[PDB]
Amino acid sequence: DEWSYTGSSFYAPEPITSLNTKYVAPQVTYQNISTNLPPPLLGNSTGI
Amino acid sequence: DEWSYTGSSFYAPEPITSLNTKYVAPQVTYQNISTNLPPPLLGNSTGI
Repeated sequence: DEWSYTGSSFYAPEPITSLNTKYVAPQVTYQNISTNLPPPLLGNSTGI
Repeated sequence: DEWSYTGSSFYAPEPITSLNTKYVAPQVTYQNISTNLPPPLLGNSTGI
């Protein structure tokens, strides 16, 4: 259940990053991911 | 003097957040808020 990103006009899966995603409000149709958490969804909890 | 956000085509006040706002250069016609500081304008000053 890994998730990748592809362009709308050509099939070529790529890693999900902040350059191809945008933050949005939650919806009932969205997938709730538990593991492997692509970098944009990584909640930063690395303090001193 | 609370400020809310509404969609351009239907009146329904909502809280101000980073999802419905965008950062811009200051203008002379902007309101200078002192209290209640919606979350986008909250200057983070929480170190250890």
